[PDB]
Amino acid sequence: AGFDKYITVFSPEGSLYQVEYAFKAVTYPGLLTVAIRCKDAVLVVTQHLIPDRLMRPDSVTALYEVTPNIGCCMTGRAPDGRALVQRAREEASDYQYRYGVEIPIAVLAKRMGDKAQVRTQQAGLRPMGVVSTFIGMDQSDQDGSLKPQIYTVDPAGWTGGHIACAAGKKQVEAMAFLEKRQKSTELDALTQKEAAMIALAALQSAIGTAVKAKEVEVGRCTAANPAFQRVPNSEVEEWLTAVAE
Amino acid sequence: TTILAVSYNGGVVLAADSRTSSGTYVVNRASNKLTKLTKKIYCCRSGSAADTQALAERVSNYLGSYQTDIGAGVNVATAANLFQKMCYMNRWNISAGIIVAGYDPINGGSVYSIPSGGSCVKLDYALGGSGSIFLYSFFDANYKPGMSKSECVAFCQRAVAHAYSRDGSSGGLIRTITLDADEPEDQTIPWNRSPYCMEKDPKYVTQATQNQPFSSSAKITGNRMSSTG
Repeated sequence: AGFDKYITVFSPEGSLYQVEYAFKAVTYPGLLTVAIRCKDAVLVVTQHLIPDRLMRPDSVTALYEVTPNIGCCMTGRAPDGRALVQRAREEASDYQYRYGVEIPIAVLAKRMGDKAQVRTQQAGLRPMGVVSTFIGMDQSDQDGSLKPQIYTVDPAGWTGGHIACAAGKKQVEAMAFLEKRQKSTELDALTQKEAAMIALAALQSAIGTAVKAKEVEVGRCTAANPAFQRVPNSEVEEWLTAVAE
Repeated sequence: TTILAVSYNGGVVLAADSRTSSGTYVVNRASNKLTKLTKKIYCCRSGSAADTQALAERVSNYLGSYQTDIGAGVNVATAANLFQKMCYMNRWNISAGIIVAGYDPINGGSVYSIPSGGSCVKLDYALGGSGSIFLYSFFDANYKPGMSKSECVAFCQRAVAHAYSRDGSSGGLIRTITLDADEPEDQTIPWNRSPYCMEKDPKYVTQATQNQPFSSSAKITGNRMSSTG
């Protein structure tokens, strides 16, 4: 009754200290990611900064492919998220082998949240100190069209969709900027270029350094091309120049 | 069942018949025995339909995850090894003959044969199924290595037609797929447009003289096709 915060047991206030501490491991590395969705595509931008000039910049990345049509971004303890990515991939593969169809993004997010909740109820397991952001396209009924989808999974196992979201260091400022921009325009009616400009502007305003192209990596899913792929640096450069006006 | 795969300079051509038969009745006459493993790798299946379908689905699931894990493409040798292992561990419980053919940027076009025993042989061309027994001497006489893509497709279709013209367990549509560095291209030609069949062959038009009319001579003068004559 003295510790009550080293293992997954309730505090007298009805809170889990080991899960709140895993939320601080997300913002500990100092990295930030912003995910947005336009009328026909979904983009995610993650800080990719390499202070060590002897480090191969293209070896380390926070963007992962879960399935050809579902991409992921991990924010927090870098190895931990990697582990979750593996789990996600397995949760895809088994699903593909069980039902014969590719796993929906919402179902994958729900199952990943179920996996996280287990580590918050079993004593010996440590929660993964990362926030997972899955982006993809969802096949709609009664019309057959695809719609962009963002789903975040917390270390507590909380799963939720988003029109736009931010995660990491100074995520509150990015969310405030996105909410302020949302009061005027309608994000679900914008184009890919406008959504990318808004996301990069929010990322810059959260940190206030006017990032370059080598300092960020962007992943993308589109309705025309449902596959998840990373935006080339030239398009990111032109987006940044468009933002700089 | 007639399946085959032939390698040309660019890639491979996979050809198959379309007939699933329960001994002597045609359960399916529009089967698709060219099963996709990856984008550029396919397999021709002969034998038990359920066993081959399960094997192909399991191998395709294994290969799809492997691409995501390594972040690159898969060589044809990897798929051949997967089938060889899975067929060798189950050789006593399944009836399957597999041809694994495809294109990879490293080794170009590759063709592998995995017979019922469970071995794996890398070949320029491979044949399989009940109708393959009719094609070996067809390949020894009429097949020349080094054909073009269109020539290879035409030869594969002609070989499949010749195979199911004589095999009762084979027939129906002819399905071909070409796998190379370009986009894979499929083709399905029907029986009424097949490159060969004995019904249209002019040398089998004249019927054998079996129903002799009652005659006063030993001279053979054709079949009796009328009551009066």
